[PDB]
Amino acid sequence: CKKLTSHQMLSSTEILKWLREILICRNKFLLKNKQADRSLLFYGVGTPPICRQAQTKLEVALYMFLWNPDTEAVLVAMSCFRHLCEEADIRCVSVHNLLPNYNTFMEFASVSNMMSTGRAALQKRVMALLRRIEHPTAGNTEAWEDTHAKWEQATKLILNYPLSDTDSLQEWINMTGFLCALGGVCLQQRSNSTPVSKFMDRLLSLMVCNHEKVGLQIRTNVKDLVGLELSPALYPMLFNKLKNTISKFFDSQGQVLLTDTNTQFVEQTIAIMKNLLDNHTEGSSEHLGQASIETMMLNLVRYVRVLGNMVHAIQIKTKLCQLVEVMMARRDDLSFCQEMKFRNKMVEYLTDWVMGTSNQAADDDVKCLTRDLDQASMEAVVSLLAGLPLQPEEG
Repeated sequence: CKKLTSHQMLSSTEILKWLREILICRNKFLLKNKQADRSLLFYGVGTPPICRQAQTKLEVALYMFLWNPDTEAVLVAMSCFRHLCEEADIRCVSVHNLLPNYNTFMEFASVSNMMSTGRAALQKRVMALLRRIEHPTAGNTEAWEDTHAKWEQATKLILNYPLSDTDSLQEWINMTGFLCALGGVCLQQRSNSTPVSKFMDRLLSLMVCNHEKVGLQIRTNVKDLVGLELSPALYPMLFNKLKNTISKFFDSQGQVLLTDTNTQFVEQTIAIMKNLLDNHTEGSSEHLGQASIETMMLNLVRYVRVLGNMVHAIQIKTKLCQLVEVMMARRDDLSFCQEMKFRNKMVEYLTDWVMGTSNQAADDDVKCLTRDLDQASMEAVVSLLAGLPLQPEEG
């Protein structure tokens, strides 16, 4: 396990296969002993017992394997998960008393049996299974932080160095999704026990990365991972961080600090929020209804006010209108302290958006973009006003 986590196994596929064989033989001998003598039990089942530490190294290395940028290793790791579940069952009546997340490991076997049409589908299935991992066992906690350390170190290498690293970029993209989907266990443990906070803090810096080495691909991958891959339990932290990130663009009087980086962050945040709300994650409702999207949406609207009339500004306004419609479609999922004033505010702010340059434009492209923006704004306004009583602010 130390050799494998060291990540110098040039023949890691065969090593994993033989490790599967060794685990199978270990479980077979354990079953033979248990049939011979029920109680092994006092040598690893209750310095801590050496068998417990060995199993911890086993699960840490197995969690590393799912992140390995290869393709055949995922099946090896899932078979090893199935064998670990089998040996946990043999040693034992609830099997969750030893491995609380045994359901996810059992689902790993069904995931492994089904044919994968490339690494991308297998990678997505691994992210989904990690999202399904609820109980924060010690193996996940050790593996997640250790994998994060490798991810953090490889993060600097791509950026700091000013090619052949396409494989490294793919591995880092896999690491991002791995940490996003498996990050829920660490945060849940920290709630009843932070490095989890620094994960998004580095992530927050990611969307505005401008590096000479294919920064556009990095931004696209980061946005896609943050949107689709992120676990539901990490939602409140994402909302809290994004609110304060957006709140730094306005002065004390409320003057917007208009900057290219600020606009890029705003348009990344809009795209990511649209992707997040559009996707119906399993159990996301019970977690999205804790933080509020009120202040951040309001600030984004205030910033988009001064976006101007350029093509980029029109596209940003259309995307924001689509986001407003999508968010309004899920009022039940979200929790609002004061929905009435919120909806009135956006209705009053969006009323100005419609019919902006429907006559003063001199080009069809300007006219087409204006018509698209007007249609999107009208759709958003119609969505807002369904059931919206009118109550003007203090007059």
